[PDB]
Amino acid sequence: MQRACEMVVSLLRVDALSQRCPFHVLNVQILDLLQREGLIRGFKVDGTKIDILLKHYKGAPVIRNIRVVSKPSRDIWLTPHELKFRTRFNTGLWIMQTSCGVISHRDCLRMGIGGKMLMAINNGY
Amino acid sequence: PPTPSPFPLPPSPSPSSPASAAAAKAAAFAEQAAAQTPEPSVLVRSAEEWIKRDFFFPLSHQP
Amino acid sequence: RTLANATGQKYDLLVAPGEHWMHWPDRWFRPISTEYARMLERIKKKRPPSYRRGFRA
Amino acid sequence: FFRTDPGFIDPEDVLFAEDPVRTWSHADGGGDLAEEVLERSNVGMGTCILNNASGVLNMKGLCGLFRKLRDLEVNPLKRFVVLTSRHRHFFSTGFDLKELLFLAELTQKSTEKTIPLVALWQLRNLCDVAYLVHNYTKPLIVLMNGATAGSGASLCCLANRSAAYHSSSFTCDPTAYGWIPDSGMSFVLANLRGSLGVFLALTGHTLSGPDLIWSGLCKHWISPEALPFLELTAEKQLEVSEREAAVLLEEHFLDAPDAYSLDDWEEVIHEHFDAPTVAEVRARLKATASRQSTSVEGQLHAAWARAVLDRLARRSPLAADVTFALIRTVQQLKKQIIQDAGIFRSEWHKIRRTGLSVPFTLQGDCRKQILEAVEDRLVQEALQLELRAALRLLAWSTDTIDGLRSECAGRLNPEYAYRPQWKQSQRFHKESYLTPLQDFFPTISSSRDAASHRAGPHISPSCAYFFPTPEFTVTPRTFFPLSAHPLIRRIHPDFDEETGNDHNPYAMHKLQMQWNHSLFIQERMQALRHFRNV
Amino acid sequence: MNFNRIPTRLSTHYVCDPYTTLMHYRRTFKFLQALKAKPNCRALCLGNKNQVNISWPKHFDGLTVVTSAVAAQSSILSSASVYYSLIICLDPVLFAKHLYRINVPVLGVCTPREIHEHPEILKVIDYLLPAPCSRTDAALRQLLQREF
Amino acid sequence: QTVYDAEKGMFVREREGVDPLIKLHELRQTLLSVSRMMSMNKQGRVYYFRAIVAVGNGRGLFGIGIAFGPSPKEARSNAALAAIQNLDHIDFDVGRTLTTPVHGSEYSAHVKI
RNA sequence: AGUCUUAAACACACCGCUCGUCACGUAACA
RNA sequence: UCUUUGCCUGGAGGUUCGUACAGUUGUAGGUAAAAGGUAUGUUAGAGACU
RNA sequence: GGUACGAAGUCGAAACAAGGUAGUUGAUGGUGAACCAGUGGCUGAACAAAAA
Repeated sequence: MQRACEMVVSLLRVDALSQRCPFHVLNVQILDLLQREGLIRGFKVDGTKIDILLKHYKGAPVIRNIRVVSKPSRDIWLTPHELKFRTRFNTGLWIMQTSCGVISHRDCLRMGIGGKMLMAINNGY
Repeated sequence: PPTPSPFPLPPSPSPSSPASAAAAKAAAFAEQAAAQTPEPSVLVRSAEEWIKRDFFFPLSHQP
Repeated sequence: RTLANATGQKYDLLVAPGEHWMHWPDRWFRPISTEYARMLERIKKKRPPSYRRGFRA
Repeated sequence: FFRTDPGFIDPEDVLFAEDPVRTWSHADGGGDLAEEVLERSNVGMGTCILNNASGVLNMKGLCGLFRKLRDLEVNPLKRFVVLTSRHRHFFSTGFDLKELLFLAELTQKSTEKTIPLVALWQLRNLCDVAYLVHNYTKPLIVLMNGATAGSGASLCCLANRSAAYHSSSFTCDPTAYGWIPDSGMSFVLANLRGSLGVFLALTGHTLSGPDLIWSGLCKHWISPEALPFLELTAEKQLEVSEREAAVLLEEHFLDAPDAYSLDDWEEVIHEHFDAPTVAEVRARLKATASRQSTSVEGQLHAAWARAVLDRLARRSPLAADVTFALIRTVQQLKKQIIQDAGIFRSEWHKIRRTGLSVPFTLQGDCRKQILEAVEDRLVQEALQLELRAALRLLAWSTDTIDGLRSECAGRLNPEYAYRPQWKQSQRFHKESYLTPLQDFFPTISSSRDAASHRAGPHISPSCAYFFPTPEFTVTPRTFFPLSAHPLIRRIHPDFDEETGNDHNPYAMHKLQMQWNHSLFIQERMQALRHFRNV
Repeated sequence: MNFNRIPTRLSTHYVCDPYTTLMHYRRTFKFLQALKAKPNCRALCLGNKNQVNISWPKHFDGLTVVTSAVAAQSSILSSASVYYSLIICLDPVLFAKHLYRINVPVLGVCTPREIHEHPEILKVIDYLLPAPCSRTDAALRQLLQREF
Repeated sequence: QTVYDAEKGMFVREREGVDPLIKLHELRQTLLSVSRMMSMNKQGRVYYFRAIVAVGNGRGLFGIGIAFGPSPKEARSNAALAAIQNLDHIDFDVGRTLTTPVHGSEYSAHVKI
C-alpha cells in the first residue's frame, strides 16, 4: 500500500517525458484505469521499475492536481448513498477499490456497491 | 413494472493486465443477476448479514 | 470543457446542449457537389434506390 | 584528413545511434509486450502497432485489430488512423500456412466432406478486415517497414493511403504453395498497369525499392522517421477545418527517384501473358524459346522465355489454373462496367490522379466520386468470388496437403524442405469453382438450392446461427458513437422514435459473439479432441 | 592548454535535427506565399549592431527613446504592430523581454547552442527557422538569398 | 499623436508607451488601495505615494499593475499603465459554468471561489 | 578635507540609545 | 508523495533510610508590542585613496 | 529576603562600534551599584594575514 502513494510524486512533473516507478502488483492495475480516461500516454514494466510516459497539451500537462485520500495508516470508506454527496458537480476522477476489482467512481454508483476511495485525479476542493 | 436492460458481453481481447481482466469478467456476471433477483424483507436476515452483503455484492434494482 | 475533452477523448458534454463540441457531421462527404453532366454515369454503377426510411426528403 | 574528403565520417553522427524498434517500447495496458495489437493514447491521432513473435496473423490478431480500428474510426477527434509494425525485417504474414494445414486434414477426413464451423469462421473474418480498410471514411496511412512474404500485403495495398520506402519488399508466390490468394489480393493485382499481376503471381517475381511505388502498388514514399514526429505536433490539427487537415499531412511525402527495372520488359509481359487460357500461353512461351536468336533484341528475349518456363514447371498445375481464372474474371468486369458509361481514354487518366491529390474545384471534386464508385463495386465482386473458390478447393483438391507441410517444415531449415510431385495436369471447365452457394430450407421446387450447388459439399448445421447464408455480404456498420442517456440518443442519426434506442439489441447481440476469441477457443479445442481421439 | 572540468554527458539537440529541417522550411514557405499575395505588405528585419555584413539605415520607424527613470521593462517596439506585419528577428536572446506580448508574427532564427541553453526563446518565436552552420547570422542569410 | 473619441470630442494621447491597436474605450479600472511610504535623506524625510490599479476587460481578460509616483493622483495613472502592458488571457468556459472549485495561496492567504 | 568598503540594539539618527545600588508611595501571592 | 518517535503555543512572574526518597511550565498584582529580516540614511579614537 | 506598578532624587558609565582594551554561557571565588579573576565550549568574532 505504501508503494501506491509513491506514484504521485513521479507522475506529477512538468519538465519531463518519462519517469520511473517501483514495481508493484497494485500499481499495475491503477495505470490501466488512468490510460482508459486518456491521462497516461503509456507505461512499460522495466523489471524492478516501471517506466511511465507523461502526456502534455499546449505545454501544460494533462494532470494538474493529485490528492491522496487513502493512506497506509487508515482506511476511508463511503456508502453508495454517501459517495454521491462527496462527488457532485465536478469532473474529477476518483479511484474506487471494490470487491470486484478496481473501477472508477462513476461505475461504483452504477453497481451500488460500497467501494473505497484511494486517490483523486483532476480534483479541486 | 420493471425494465431489465441487456448487458454486453465482455471483450475477450482486453488490453488490460491479467489481474484486472479476470476481475472485470467476473463483475459482469454479478450485474446481470443484480437486476433479476428481488431482495426479501429486511426482517428476514440479521443486521450483520446486510452489512456484509452490501460490501460483497452489488445492490439489486428491485428492492 | 474544450480543454479536457481534447485530451480526455471522452464524453465531456453539458446538460442543456446535446453533443455540441464532439458532433462533427461530415460536411465534405455527404453534401458533396454533383453536376448533371456526370450524374447519368453513376446511376448504372451505384446501388439502385430500394429503401423506406425517409419521409421528409 | 579533411571534412570534404570522400571517406569522411563524423564521430558525433555514430554516437547518437538509436534502435527504431525500441521506439515503440511503450504501449497500451499490460507491461508484458505480448498482445497482437497495441495502441498509444494520442491527441487527434490513433496509433496501432502490430507486434507478434513471427508476424503470424491468426484469428487472435484479427479480433483485436477490428476492435481498435472501429473504436478509433468512430471517434470524431481522430481525423485519421496510422498503421505500422514492430517485427524486424518482417511484416504481416497474412494467415500463415500452419493454420491452413489443420483445416485441410479435418475437412477431408469425413466421407461427406462437410466443412466444419471452425474452417468457415476464420475465412469469413479475413474478408471483414479487408473491406474496412478500403471503405475507411478517414485517411489510413501505413508504411511497410519490413519485408512481406506470401499474401500479406492486403493491409497496405487496400489502404486509403499506402506508402513504401527503400526498406520494403513485395513477395507473392501462391502457386508454389498451391493456395489461392486470400484477403482480397486479386483486386490490387487486377488493377495494376497492364497484365503485371498475372506475371507477378504465376512466376512470383520479387520487387523492392522504388519499383513498388512506380508499379502502382503504393502511392506514397513517406520515410519511417516521419511517424514519430506526427505524435509531437498533433495538437494543432483540430484547430484547422477538415479540408485543411489533409493539406498539412502532404508535407511529409517525399519525391520518387528515377529507377525502374521493368522499363523495357513491360511490353513483353503484356504481349505474352494475354491468352484467356492457361494452356494457350504455354505454347507462346515455348515458341519464343525455340525462336532463332538474332540481333541484340532477340538474344534477351530468347533467354527470358527459357528461364521463365523453368519456374512454372516446379509448381502445381491445378493451382495456377484457379488463380488465373479468378484474376482475369474480375479484370474483364472493369472493361465493361466503365465502357458502358461512355468514358474515353483521356477522361480516365484524369480520374486516376484524383486519388493522389485532394480536389479543391467543383470539377475536380466530382471526378473523385467516379473513382470511389467503381472501386467499391470491384472489391465486392472480387471478395465474393474469392471465398467461393477457397471453400471448394479445400474440399476437392487433395494435393494441397503435401504443399502445406513441405513449406511449413522448410521454414526451420532447408534440409526438411521437399518438393512434392503435385499432380498431372488435366482439363477443367474453370466454371465450377465460381458457382453461387446458398443454405435455404425451401425445396418444394425439386431441390431449388439444395445447399452449395446441386450436389456440392455441404456445411455443418451449427453454421446456421451466426451466418444465415454462406455468401459474403456487407453489414451496415454505424458511423457515430452510441450513448445511454436519453438526451444524447436524440442526436445520433440512426435513432428511431418508435423505440427510443439508437441500436437493435437483437442485431448487436450476434455481432459481439462473432468477434470473441474466448468463444472461438472452446469451439476449436472441442474439434481438436475429436480429431485426435477419433 | 585547459585546466577546467571535462564534461561527460553529451546532450542531443532534436529541434535542429537534419530531418526536422525538412518540415520547417515547407511550413514556413506556405505562410510567406499567402502573405505576399495580399497588397500593401511590409516586413521588419531586426538585427544586431555587431552584424556589419548587413547594411542598416539611419532612422528606424517605431523606435521609442525612454529614460532610466520609470523604465520597468518598457516595451520599445510597442507601436510596431500598425505599419508592419512581419518581423524577422536575428537575435532572439537579446530581444526576449520586448517580444513577449507582441501582436505580430516573429520569424526568429536562433542556433542550437542558444536554444538548449535559453529555451525561453521558444515561447516568443512563432515560426522557427533553422540556421545551417549556426555561427553568425550576418553572413548566414546572405548565402541563402544569393544561392546559385 | 492623438485619437478622436467622437461622443466626447477631445484630444487624447495615443501611444505614450501604449499599444494603439488595443481599444481604450472597452476596458475598466478599479482602485484597490493607495499606500504611502517613507524615505530618509541627509536633511529630513521624503514621502512618495503608490497605488495598485487592476485593469482588464470584463469578458475574458484580467490584469494587475503596480507603480510609484510623487502624488496620489500621479501614482494612480502610473499604476494603471503597468496593468495594460501585463494583460493575460484566462481559460473560461463558454457556458459560464466552472468545472471544479479552485483554491489559492501565497503565505497565510486563502481565496476559495 | 571629499569619496569608496564593512559593522550597527540609533532613524525627533551620538546633545542618540540603555543598565544597576540606595530613598519615598500603592498592592497580590501572607 | 508515504511510515513511526519526541517537543511548543504573544512577551512576562511567585514567603522569611523522615533537614530523607519521589515529583514540578501552568489556579496571580500587572501589559499591548516583543521580534526575524531587504533597502535607505546617519555614526563610528574601523580599512584604503584623488 | 525576593517580585509588580506609578512618580522621581542621588551615586556610577555596564551593553552598542576593537575605546569598559571580545563577550555570552556551565560550575566556583570575590566585590556598596555596571558585575570582575581563572578553566571548558560556542560565534551571536573584530584587526592582521604566503609563490621558486
